[PDB]
Amino acid sequence: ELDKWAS
Amino acid sequence: ALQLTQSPSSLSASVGDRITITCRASQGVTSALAWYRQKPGSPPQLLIYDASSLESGVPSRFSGSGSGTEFTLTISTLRPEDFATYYCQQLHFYPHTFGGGTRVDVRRTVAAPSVFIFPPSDEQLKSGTASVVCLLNNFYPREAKVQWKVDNALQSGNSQESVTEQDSKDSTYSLSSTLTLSKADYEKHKVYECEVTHQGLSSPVTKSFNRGEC
Amino acid sequence: RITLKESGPPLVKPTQTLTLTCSFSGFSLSDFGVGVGWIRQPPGKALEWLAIIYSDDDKRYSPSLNTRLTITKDTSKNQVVLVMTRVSPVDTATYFCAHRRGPTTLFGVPIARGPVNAMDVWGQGITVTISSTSTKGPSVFPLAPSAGGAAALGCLVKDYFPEPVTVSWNSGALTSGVHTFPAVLQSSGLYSLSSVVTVPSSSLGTQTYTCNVNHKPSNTKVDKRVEPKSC
Repeated sequence: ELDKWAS
Repeated sequence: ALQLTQSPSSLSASVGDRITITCRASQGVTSALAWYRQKPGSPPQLLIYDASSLESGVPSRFSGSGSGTEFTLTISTLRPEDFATYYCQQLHFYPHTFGGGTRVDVRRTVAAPSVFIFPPSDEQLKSGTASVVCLLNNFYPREAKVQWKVDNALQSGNSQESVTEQDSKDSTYSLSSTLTLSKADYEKHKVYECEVTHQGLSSPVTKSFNRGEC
Repeated sequence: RITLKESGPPLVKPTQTLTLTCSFSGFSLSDFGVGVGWIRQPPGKALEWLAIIYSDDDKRYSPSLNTRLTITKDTSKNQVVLVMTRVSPVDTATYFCAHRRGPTTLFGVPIARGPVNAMDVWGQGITVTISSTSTKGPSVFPLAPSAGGAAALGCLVKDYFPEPVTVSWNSGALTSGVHTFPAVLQSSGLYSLSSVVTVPSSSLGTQTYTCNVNHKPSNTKVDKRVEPKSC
C-alpha cells in the first residue's frame, strides 16, 4: 500500500 | 513488492573521477527516494533524500536527480572515502524497499587470478570429512566464477566461498572456495577439478588432481 | 544531535525468539510524524527493510516477515522493540534501527513532506547470529602447495564456534602474500575459514611456514607447520 505520507 | 534495480552492480573508479549510479523502479515512486553510502564496517549514511535534496552535513560532491522510475546519484570528483557501497531506497510504497547496491572500488589494470587447488589432508580424512579448497589469488576485477567438477560432474550446493576486501596496495581481490564431501563419497571419485572463469582469462582455467594418485 | 543504538543477543538458536531494542536520544516518539524503523543486512548482502513504527502508533511490517514480527515503542524510555519469532539460520545478519523525519511544520502546520523521504540517522547496528551450535574449537588442517611461478600454501580452520578466530603466520613475522579469508557459516552451524600465503617458490626450501591459530572462546591455540608434501 501507499506510504504514510503519500498522496 | 516494488522492485529497485541499481546499475551498475559494481563500478571501478579513481580518485578525482565523476561517477553516476542509477536506480530504476518497477513502478513510479514519485520523488520518495533516498541514496545512502555504506563504508565497510559501518552503517549506511544518508546522502540524498526526496530524490534530490542534499542532506545536511553531506559534501556538495553528491547530487541526486530523477523522479518516477528513473533516479541517478552522481559524485563529482570521487574521494578516497567514497570507495564504498551505495544503495537507493524507495519510500512511496510499503514495504520501503532497497536496491541491490552498487559497489565502487579502486580501478586498476585487469589481472587474471593465479589458481591453486588443495586436496584434503589425510588428517582430515581420518575424521570422516574431506574438504577440497580452491584459491584464486590477486585478481581484478572482483567478479569471478568458480565451478567444482568431480569426475566431470558439476557440483552444486556442496561448496562455499569467501572473498577478501580489495587489497590496500594491490587493488586486487582473492577468493577461497571449499568443496565439502564425506570421506566415503570422496574416496568414491578420482578427478577433482576447480574451473575458473574471469575477465583476465582468455578462456576458463581448470586446476585439478587425481585422488590417491601418488 | 540524534543517536540510536541497538541492543540484544549476539547469538540466538533456531526456533527461538529474538528481541531487539533500539534506544535513542535527540527526539521523542511523541514528536509529530516521526518514525523508527528496522533494517537488516545479512553478511555480504543488501539491505532489507523489516518494519517501522510512528509516534501515533501506526505500524507497518515487511509482508515477507509479517507473521514473525512485532514492533512496539516505549515512548517514556525512548525505545523501540522488535520481536522476531521462530528464527532460523537465514536470519543471521546485522540489524539496524533508524530514524525517519516527520513532515516539517511551521507554527504547528505541516508545510513540507520532502524530509520524510529517507531514514536520516542510523544506529551502529547489532550483529546477530542464529545457530544451535555450542562453543567449539577449530580443527586445523594443512593446505599443501606444489623457480618460475609462485607457490601457494595455507591452513584450513574448520568447524569452530563462535567467531572470531585469529590467524597469523610465523608468529606474525610473515605478512606479505598472506590472505586470511572471511569465515563462512556452514549449514552445520559451525564456522570454517582458510588462511593462505603465496611465495616465489624458491623459499619453499629455505623458509618454513607455520600458521598460528587462536580461538579465544574455546581456549584453543594451535601452531601447524605447513610444508609441501611427499615427505
